[PDB]
Amino acid sequence: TNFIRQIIDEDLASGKHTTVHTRFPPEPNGYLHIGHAKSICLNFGIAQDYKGQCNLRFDDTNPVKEDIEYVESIKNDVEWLGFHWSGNVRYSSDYFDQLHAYAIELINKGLAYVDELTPEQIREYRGTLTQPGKNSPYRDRSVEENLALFEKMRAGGFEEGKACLRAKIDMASPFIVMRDPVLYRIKFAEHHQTGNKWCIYPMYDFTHCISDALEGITHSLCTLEFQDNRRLYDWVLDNITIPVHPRQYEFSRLNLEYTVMSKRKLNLLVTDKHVEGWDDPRMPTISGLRRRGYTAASIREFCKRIGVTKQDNTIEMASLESCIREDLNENAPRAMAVIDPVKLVIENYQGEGEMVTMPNHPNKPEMGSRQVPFSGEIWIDRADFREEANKQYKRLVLGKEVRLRNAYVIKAERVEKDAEGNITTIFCTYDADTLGVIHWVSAAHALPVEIRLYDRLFSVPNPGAADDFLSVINPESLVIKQGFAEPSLKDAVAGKAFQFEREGYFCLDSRHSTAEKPVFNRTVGLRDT
RNA sequence: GGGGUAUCGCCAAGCGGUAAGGCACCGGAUUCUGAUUCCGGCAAGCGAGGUUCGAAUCCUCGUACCCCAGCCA
Ligand SMILES: NC(=O)CC[C@H](N)C(=O)NS(=O)(=O)OC[C@H]1O[C@@H](n2cnc3c(N)ncnc32)[C@H](O)[C@@H]1O
Repeated sequence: TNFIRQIIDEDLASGKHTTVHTRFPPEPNGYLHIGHAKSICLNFGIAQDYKGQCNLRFDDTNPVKEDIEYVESIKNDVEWLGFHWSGNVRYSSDYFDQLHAYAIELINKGLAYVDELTPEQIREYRGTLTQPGKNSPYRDRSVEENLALFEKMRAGGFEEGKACLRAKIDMASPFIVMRDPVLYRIKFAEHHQTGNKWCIYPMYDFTHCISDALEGITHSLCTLEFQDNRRLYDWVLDNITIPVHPRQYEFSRLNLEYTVMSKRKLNLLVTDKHVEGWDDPRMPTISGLRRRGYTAASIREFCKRIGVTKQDNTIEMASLESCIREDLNENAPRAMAVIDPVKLVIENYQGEGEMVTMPNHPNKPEMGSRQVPFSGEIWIDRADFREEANKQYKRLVLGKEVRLRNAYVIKAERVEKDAEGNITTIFCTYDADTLGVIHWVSAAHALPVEIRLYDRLFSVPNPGAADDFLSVINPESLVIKQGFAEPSLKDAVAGKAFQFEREGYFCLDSRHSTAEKPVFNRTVGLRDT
């Protein structure tokens, strides 16, 4: 429950509404991100929980900012998250003729006029946060003139910026949005849905309430920046001949630490090429989170966990991570991979290897077991061998043994180095029937793999607030390693994620991995303390 | 000027009745993943008054922060 669901209850009880009808209206000017997922779970979850409906509407009022690429993706991510919208997908542009007819009703009613103040002029006349605005000299034209002037605008008779339709409200309002807001402006730009049938486009404030009203939205849910705009939303509906009046409720938008959640900044990372694309695994987009290895289910739990309030907030990465870990910890099958490999030779082992039975999920036998090859020339992670160590360092020491994962207890008794004194091979001896701990990979049956270790995109908790957010990008957000995975991973499918024991949850990077060079994405590492 | 928000490190309940839950964090028990699971601990309600038997929940005075001067959304 949240303040909005409590409002909905009250409405239902009082009898103000018998059903609920919400909507998610993203402008198609970028890809969806985790914040949108908060708005999606909210609007679609509420709908289904109350057995109501929720529309997907593309608020496409600004042609020069949108693209058909984005609409195809948005539907995609909405469905991927697990939600279904009511009826066909809606577009604000589906109401372009209705909006126009309404502008004419306002004009006829005397509440709108065609203003000819330049774009700089309008701002000069607008007033300030503490100084009232002033009426334009064109404010008092006749209904007849406004009707003709507006049509002139519609027919392409005016150059861009040369005219616009404004609402005749109150230029001294303490609410800046009520100081004769613009309803329509001239843009000779082709629209992704209506082509070039229109040269004048409606503004958000005029478009949003009418679309909602027409669709029968019972609760228009949006973020806090639109708190001031509500006054205009109610004005527009109070002043046109329309049968319903959806009510608006605002909540705080999600902010996630170490990341930027704004289409404009996410666009820049994409445009300047500082990430592979909108779907780069380090991106906070739904597609990036997906490519990274997140489950639509873990994102929904995330939204369920963070809540819906009016308090501004900034969630920590730890919280999101807890969600995906909680999912993959139970569902992911274990496997063996080595990110940094140092050769280890068990001179005590004779033969060309053998096979060892390995569990697919330690704490869950039902997931089955697999047969993995063992031998005397394996691979281990460098961090596992230390010539020296305290009572706590549990791995391999140059005068001690350790349990090779799902296999034998071995004991390092020598080592060998190269020029820089870097070790190249560790010589050990194994025990007969020996079946800390360490994962491994037999060098003979080792699938060469490209591992991708991701990290926070930015090096500061609040990159948005930085002077130039791009200069604070983390140079280690991605660190590509060549390692070795046990041969079973040979059949990894870009879709499932396995747990690389003692390392993290990886998923076949569904973007670069060829049949020859598999590329794996590290979704999230394990909790390490 | 106006609109909003002020609870534990981060979120977030409680809506006059005597402070939930999650994440983080500090311990302990398990464990062939220093993981998991597992129990145990953890603070708190902007200041100042004011009504009340009693408020985090009501009221006033402040204070702090956030949003609004796109022919963006
Ligand atoms: N009255 C409204 O809802 C305004 C819709 C407007 N077209 C819009 O803001 N376009 S948008 O594409 O930028 O966003 C669409 C909706 O996504 C949600 N949203 C966007 N960013 C969000 C964030 N960081 N946290 C939570 N919710 C967020 C809002 O409901 C937004 O309206």
